[PDB]
Amino acid sequence: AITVNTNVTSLKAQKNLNTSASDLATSMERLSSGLRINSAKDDAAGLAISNRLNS
Amino acid sequence: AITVNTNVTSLKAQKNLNTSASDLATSMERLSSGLRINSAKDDAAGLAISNRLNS
Amino acid sequence: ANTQANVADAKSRIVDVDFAKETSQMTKNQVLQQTGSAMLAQANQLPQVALSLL
Amino acid sequence: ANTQANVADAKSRIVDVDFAKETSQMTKNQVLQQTGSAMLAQANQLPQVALSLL
Repeated sequence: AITVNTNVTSLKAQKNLNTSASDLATSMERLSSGLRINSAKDDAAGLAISNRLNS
Repeated sequence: AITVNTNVTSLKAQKNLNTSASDLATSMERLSSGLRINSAKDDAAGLAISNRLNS
Repeated sequence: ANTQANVADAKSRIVDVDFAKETSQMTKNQVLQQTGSAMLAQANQLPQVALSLL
Repeated sequence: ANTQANVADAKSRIVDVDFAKETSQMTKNQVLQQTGSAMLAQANQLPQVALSLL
């Protein structure tokens, strides 16, 4: 069909572009900080193990 | 015959144009994603082989 | 996000118009209008055979 | 400093526009404007069948 009111290819392209931008921002943060684990989003058990090793 | 009520050339042109548009949309998706297999419509055995290699 | 894309596709298949088909129907009805107008204008001149017989 | 960063992120999620979505909506309405203009210009020519009947 040739339709004007809905465009699905654009929706899917938007979602892919957003995923790529998120990944790039995460990498930029990790290079700026120098650490792999900046939150518990990253690795939760490693966070606690590293707190104990830090103590 | 010279008829007004039915136009078959138009029907066939419509079907060809729809086929071309579908192919173009598929290609656009594949270039936006970076992957050949976006669904199981594409390659079903390769999907499972790649899931195992990913594991 | 995935499901929204697929459901909007599904709805578009039901609600939206097809331009390739609808333009063809429009042109067909245009030609039929011109033909029917000509034929009605020619049809309103039939009672004039009586003036010839008269 | 931490909290300022997180709260500005939170506010941006609510207030700011999405360019990827909004440009798509703009292009859709552009095409619809051109189609509706053509269709209205074609619609204003319908009373001319009477001149043919007349």
